Amino acid sequence: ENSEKIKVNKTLPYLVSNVIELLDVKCAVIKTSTRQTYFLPVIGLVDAEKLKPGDLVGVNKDSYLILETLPTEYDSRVKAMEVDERPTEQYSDIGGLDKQIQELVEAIVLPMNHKEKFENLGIQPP
Amino acid sequence: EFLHAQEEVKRIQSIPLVIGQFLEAVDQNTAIVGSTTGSNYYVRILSTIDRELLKPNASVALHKHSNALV
Amino acid sequence: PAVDTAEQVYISSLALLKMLKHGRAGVPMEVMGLMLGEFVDDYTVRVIDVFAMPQSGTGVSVEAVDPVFQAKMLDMLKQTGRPEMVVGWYHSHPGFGCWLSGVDINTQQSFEALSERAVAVVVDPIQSVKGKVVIDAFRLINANMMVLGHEPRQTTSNLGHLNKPSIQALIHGLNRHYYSITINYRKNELEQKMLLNLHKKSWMEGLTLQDYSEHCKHNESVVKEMLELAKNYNKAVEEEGKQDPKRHLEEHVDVLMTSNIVQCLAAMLDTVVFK
Amino acid sequence: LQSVGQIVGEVLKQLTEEKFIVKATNGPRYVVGCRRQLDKSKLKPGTRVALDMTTLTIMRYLPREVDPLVYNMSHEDPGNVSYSEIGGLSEQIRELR
Ligand SMILES: [Zn+2]
Repeated sequence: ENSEKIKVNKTLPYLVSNVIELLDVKCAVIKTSTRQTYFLPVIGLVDAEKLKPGDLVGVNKDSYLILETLPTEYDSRVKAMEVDERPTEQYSDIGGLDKQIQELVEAIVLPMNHKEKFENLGIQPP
Repeated sequence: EFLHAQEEVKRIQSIPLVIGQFLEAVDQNTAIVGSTTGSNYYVRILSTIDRELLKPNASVALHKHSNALV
Repeated sequence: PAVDTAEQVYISSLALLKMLKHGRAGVPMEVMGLMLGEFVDDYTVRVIDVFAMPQSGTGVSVEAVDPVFQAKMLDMLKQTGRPEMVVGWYHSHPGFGCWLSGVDINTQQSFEALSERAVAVVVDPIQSVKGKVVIDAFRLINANMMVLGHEPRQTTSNLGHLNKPSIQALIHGLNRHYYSITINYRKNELEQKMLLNLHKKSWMEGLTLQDYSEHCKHNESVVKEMLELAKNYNKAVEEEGKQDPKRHLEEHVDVLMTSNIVQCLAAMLDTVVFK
Repeated sequence: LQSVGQIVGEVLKQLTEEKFIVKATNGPRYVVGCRRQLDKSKLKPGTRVALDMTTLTIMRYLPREVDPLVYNMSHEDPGNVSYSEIGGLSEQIRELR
């Protein structure tokens, strides 16, 4: 019963908001997406150890208590910069550039692949 | 009854009150004020306020709900 | 048949106090609950007690009135000295005026389904800043019963037209879907003398002399204002905007006079009484 | 869940021992009073305080804002770099130290 009372009290228009430094008298300060700051006598349904400054929390649309912890969102353009299509041009499709191809591969792919050949030497990979 | 009424008049300008800036007066019982919310309003003046204090940039306090200059 | 404009909803002091307490606790969220009372007759409805509905995520909706909570609450109050019926439901509109939302109309319709006399009561907690108690009561207008059936409340007396509706309610639909009902606070003795104890001024403070240093400060400062004032009187009599003489002289003289008389008189009584 | 958040705001001139001018962060300027029991001397111009969002009365003067931008600007890993890893700058290291 207590959990379903929480559930009915967890309807989600959330006011996503940033966390600011926590206080003792364990309790949090919130800056809303509407650029107004609140203090919470108790943080809410999330635990203090999870939260941290500059976090994204979904709070109650009216009481502004924190009741959800959110994955950080950078920007729509930044996500648009991410490659999802994964293009297909092969290395064989590149002509004459074999030395440049080798340089780029050894600089980029090898640190991703192994990291053992570099660490066995102690060098910082490029 | 007049003591009661004057007590109510005093009770009008009790905290909380929103601060704003005084614009030029319109009539003896009203003036225009721009609240620190940013918005401007045409508001009745509380008759208890001494008029000489009303410089055209003075900081004043208005009723939180009715914006009444009090 | 029809209801009349002289219909009076009698709110006792205890129910009224519980209404403001629940409203001032629930803000910024609204709060709802069921009023306990009785329909004594057609021309008035009495409420004597009220209790709070636990808050939920449904807002103030028909969903919010919990059946098992209401049944348990009614049963427990029945075996404590109040087997009243639910005459209606109160409600809180924080900040916004005493109007009725569209979601606030269907719930009152559901309450009317139980009893046609079931009134809704809306209480603004924030706007009740001071001894101004901002509260109103509503009952639905049954569509056609106004559209073609015409005036929904018989005007048999002048008791219903002695109040002015609030423009906010007219914007939100007063006299079109719901009509207001005159509010009457049926207070009585043994309930007003108790409330006079919040500021009673016990005889302990009745016979104190305050502090002579502070009273000296008041007297001296008021005297400085007297002289600064009488300067303007001397300037102003010559005349042949807050005219200082009348207003400020009468106020300052009254205050100083009464303060000094009270202080000296209390000092004399304490001198003669305390050995 | 029953609890309700309080409004943060910087404070200004203390008009009397009870009436104060708070300024809610990115908000209006009010005149408000401390609740009943809080100290009044420490309530000086420049103290972050919480406001009850029904009467705006002062309660719970907070220490000061950290502004998580600044938190990131402090709790950032600088590395394990020691003076014995910087080379050829001995005079400049002496000056900086
Ligand atoms: Zn409503």
